[PDB]
Amino acid sequence: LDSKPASAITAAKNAEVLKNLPFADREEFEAAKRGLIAPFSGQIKNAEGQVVWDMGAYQFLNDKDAADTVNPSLWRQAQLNNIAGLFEVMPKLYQVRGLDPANMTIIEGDSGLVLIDTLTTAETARAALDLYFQHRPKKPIVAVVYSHSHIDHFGGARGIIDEADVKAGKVKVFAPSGFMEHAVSENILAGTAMARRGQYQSGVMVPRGAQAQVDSGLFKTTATNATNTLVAPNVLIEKPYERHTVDGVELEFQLTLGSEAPSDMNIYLPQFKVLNTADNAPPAMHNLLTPRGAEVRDAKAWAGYIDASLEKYGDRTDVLIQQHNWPVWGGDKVRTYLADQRDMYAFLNNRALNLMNKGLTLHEIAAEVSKLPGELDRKWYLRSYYGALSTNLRAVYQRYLGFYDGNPANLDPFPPVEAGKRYVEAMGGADAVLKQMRAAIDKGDYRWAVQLGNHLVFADPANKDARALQADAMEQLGYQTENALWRNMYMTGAMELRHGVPTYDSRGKSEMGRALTPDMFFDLLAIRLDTDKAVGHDMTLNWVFEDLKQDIALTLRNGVLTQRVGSLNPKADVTVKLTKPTLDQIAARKLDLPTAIKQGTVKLDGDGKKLGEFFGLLDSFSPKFNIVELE
Amino acid sequence: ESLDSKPASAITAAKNAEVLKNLPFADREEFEAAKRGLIAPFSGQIKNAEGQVVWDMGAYQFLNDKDAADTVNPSLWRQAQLNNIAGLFEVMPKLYQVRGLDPANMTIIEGDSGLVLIDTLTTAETARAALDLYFQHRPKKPIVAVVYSHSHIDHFGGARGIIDEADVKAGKVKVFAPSGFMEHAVSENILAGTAMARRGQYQSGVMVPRGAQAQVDSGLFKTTATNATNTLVAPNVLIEKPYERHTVDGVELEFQLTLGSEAPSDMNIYLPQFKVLNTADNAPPAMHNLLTPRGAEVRDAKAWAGYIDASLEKYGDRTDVLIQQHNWPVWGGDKVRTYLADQRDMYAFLNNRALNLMNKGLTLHEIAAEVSKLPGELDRKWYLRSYYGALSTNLRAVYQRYLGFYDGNPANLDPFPPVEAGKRYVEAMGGADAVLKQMRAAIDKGDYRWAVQLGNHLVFADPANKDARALQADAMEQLGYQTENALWRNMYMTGAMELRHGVPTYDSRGKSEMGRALTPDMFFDLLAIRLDTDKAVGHDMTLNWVFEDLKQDIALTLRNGVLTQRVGSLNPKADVTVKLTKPTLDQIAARKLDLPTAIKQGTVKLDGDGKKLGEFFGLLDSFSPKFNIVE
Ligand SMILES: [Zn+2]
Ligand SMILES: [Zn+2]
Ligand SMILES: [Zn+2]
Ligand SMILES: [Zn+2]
Repeated sequence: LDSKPASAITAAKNAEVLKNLPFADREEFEAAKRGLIAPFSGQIKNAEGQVVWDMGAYQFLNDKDAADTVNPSLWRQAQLNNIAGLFEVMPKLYQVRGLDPANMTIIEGDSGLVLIDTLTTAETARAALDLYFQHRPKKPIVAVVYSHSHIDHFGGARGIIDEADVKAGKVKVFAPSGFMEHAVSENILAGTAMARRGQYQSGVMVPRGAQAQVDSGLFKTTATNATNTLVAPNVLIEKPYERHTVDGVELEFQLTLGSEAPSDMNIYLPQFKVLNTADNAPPAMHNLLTPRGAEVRDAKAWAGYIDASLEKYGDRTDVLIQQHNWPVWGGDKVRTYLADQRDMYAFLNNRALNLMNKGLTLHEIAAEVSKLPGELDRKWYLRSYYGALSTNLRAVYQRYLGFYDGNPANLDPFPPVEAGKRYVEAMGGADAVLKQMRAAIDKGDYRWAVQLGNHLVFADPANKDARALQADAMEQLGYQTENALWRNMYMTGAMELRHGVPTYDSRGKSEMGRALTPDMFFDLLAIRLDTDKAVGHDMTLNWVFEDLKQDIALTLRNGVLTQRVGSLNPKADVTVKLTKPTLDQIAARKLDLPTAIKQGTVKLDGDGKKLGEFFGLLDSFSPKFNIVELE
Repeated sequence: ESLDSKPASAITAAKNAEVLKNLPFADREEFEAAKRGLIAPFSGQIKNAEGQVVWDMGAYQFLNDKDAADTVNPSLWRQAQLNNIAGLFEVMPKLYQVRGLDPANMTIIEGDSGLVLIDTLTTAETARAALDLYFQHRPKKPIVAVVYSHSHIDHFGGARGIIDEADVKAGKVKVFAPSGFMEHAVSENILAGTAMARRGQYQSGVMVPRGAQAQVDSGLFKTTATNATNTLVAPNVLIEKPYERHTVDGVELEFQLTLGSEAPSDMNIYLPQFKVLNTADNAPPAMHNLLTPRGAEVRDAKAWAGYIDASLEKYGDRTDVLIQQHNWPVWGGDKVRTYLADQRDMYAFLNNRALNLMNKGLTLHEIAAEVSKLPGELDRKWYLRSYYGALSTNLRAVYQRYLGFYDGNPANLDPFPPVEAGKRYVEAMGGADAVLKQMRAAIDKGDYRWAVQLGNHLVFADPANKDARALQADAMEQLGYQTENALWRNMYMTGAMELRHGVPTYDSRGKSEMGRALTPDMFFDLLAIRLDTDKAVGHDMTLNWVFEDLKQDIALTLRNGVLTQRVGSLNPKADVTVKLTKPTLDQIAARKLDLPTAIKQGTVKLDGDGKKLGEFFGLLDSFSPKFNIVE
């Protein structure tokens, strides 16, 4: 069950990467170290004193070369991602990088500060701003820009600003069209599955070191034991291009909806001749299908938004900045970078669509492609460190055709545990599959080894020999892969196969749900509702929010909850009069239902018994289910 | 080893007879609702200009006033029988419907002077035949207005067979359509086309004969129209508001936009004068697809349920008979209200139950195995059965839509392609003969599902094994005899045929002039897909295109074997400039007119390096929609 070292094959495969890849090009090291005002190599702690962010854990990477247990290209990116701290881009324009998965852009301006993004957590947002104030003059925050609907960009808002100031208009908070709908839907409805699957993407439960967690492509790792916030925006960007001025700072926003995020945009600074591309063009291939789980992205639209940014800003930009990683300097280097980025995404879309039309299936296309075309294979900033070329090609297939390959044999597949049992039987039995698994590792075919091991582990997760072997093979795949996310996944996989899921959650301190409208909260309840127990409990529940002047009519039929915003059922079984702050207290589980009834904060008309009944049919989700085993 | 269509096995016949009990059959409400209003039946053929059969109802005679064969699921046979009720039908005086003369229905509203039509069927020949049958029983009048319910070919396809675009452009004929119709009618139906068209052959069962041992029904219709012409006549008046009231020829029409549900450009049509509601394809008497088997982008079940519910609230109390553009009407306010609420609940369940199980850690296939039935009273409704859409497929689809093809388990991070996996598995299972003995055991046992999984591995490892092919075809055929789903029956059957024989020679979209309506940008996106990256590498160039008749300039760029474009732009340093018109571009696209022939003619004038155009066109691949699916 111990962490096995590099096999003969693995070590040879990694040494091969040393040649046939740049390494002699240090342009990225130059671009990352440039502008460094104050480094960061320490820890960021929570209120309870627990570690949130630790850079000191990645010391093994500093000014050294790759171990046999880590792909050299991954090591290169790992080393770059270690360049943390406060950085000047231009006078009045700074950036805090490496104090969180994302970056915070700090624009000076007339009276206060204009911020682009608020990091992932309140503790990191606060620490980034603390490091900035230690070297720059202390001023308030007049404006905030949410580049897009991702938690690493809005998550730390409440740690540095107040909702009260936003609602009053004292602080101007900009966001692209459809932000609220997306910030809450992609991150909470599908939330608990996303948050647990995201643990494989992060490698958070995996220790740091050359035999374990080393990097996450666009950052080191995810923030631990911290608080995630959601402060509703003030001003929404609805036009394809919108110019705005705040505190003597000119901002041109370019809507990039549906590319890296559903609600997304770029921010050009005409006064500074700098372009900020959010996460639309980072120095690694991005995902078209994120491993934590999400809606597929449109590579065609992504390439078109990069190109539209090249045409509109390319001739007007001296330095390109991002919300992940280092800036690219000089108009010519920015123009090459943009065109390469554009080309990479159009290739993913166009080549896949080409091969689909030739009759190739998702996996067939992943095997056929293997490399980016022409000069795209020699660029460090186009490598498969975050997104994967195989995954992305499969994703374009999913997006245009779907999971189903067209072959009727794959029309109704068997679930993991069921397929695993019949395959193990077909393969000769548990011992036979184990001998075959051992042969595959000896050969160095760890890819085939993991396919056998998955069938056995699901057929019987008790087979401790099958588990240890599949973990050993996965570990070797982790030692081999250039992809940081693939490394974090295989590693999280190998650990849990050997041991299991412990006792932890970072989204536990996260009060994301407080920002939610009744309709958003009821959509959560329609998802939380347990169809099996809810069957035969049909009812209608009117809800009236006096503070909101909003009426909502719920209906529970056939164990399915549906709602009508702005309506009231005339023959409703129960009527629930309350306020949003009281609903929030019951949602946060601070205030109890009968406690609220007695208090007077929840007044009921009709069959009052039906509310408690309804709440008794609501499941609770734990984000610690089995992934490599059997829930 | 035999290649003939095997009859029902002992197990299959027993499994089908079991469906007789545990499913209604004693409820004939649908037979009453289909036979009601029958003015004139239709049981004959509709022919093309060349005299070839387009639509044949006489082929489904084996279904009429008889009970199910052992070789067809009794529920599927029930729907098959209903879909045989073809002809002209009165709904109310001045309100008729032509059903069964095409995959879709045509609603004929009388009115003051002429006729107001809702939809124009799939083909010009069917549109003409429907209108012919109507005029044989009703007074001969012009067509004053046409309504396109949504952007699907079975709804606009036959417009040019009964109306003239000259009359539309003049405003003599009012043609209504929901917001974004043109963009969608042309984009979703002409893009990733060749893969879609070939995969659609499995969905259709067009190459499969008719009969109790082969093709019987297509859920929402009998089959697709053959050897016919598909048309596109641009709409006059666009519905842009969520609800729009319009009056034409003394006919009141209230339109409700249902954008993004069953179709991207979609709507319902209420008839305030008649107290009738027309739901297009938004709520048919079968489960619809969230992911169509021919391949497409996933649909939003949440939005779909919301539009059904909005139609229930707005029209439910004002509607006596609900009509549709596929299948029979539902009569009586109470039966319509129950139908709508069941439909709404079915879609919300798909979305909500899947999201529930995803958050509990269940994977796409695990959720398909756990669900099995719709909740409460939804399992006892004939109109909610899996005849078109499938409950398993749709649950898997909701997983794909919110999370994607990848289950989170790293063992499935990089799966082996079909032929590669098949070889390794067959080897692991003992070899070709061993897998064949195991396959034979699975059929004898009646586990045809497991049999097809083994057979797929063998057929892909060696498609020469004629015994493996015949066996997998035999097991698929039994799955087809067993399935309630009409599309699954068409697929397994197409599968069994090609495994035994192979792919023939045919095309119905050959008489269809749909691709003529393509804008230059749409045509260039096709070229970016047709471009062969491998040969195009090292042929970097820029090509300006100018369309005098369109007053539109488009700037192409070929870099690293990737083609990108900018609509409304012109590259100042372009290698070549191509001045032409859309009708001339169309001629070169249709391959009727040649490139140097056009240059000499004067129809294509060139500036700069004229050599680069011919060079560019030489790098373009050609796709054939007759690739192997099961091989
Ligand atoms: Zn992002
Ligand atoms: Zn980010
Ligand atoms: Zn349709
Ligand atoms: Zn239709």
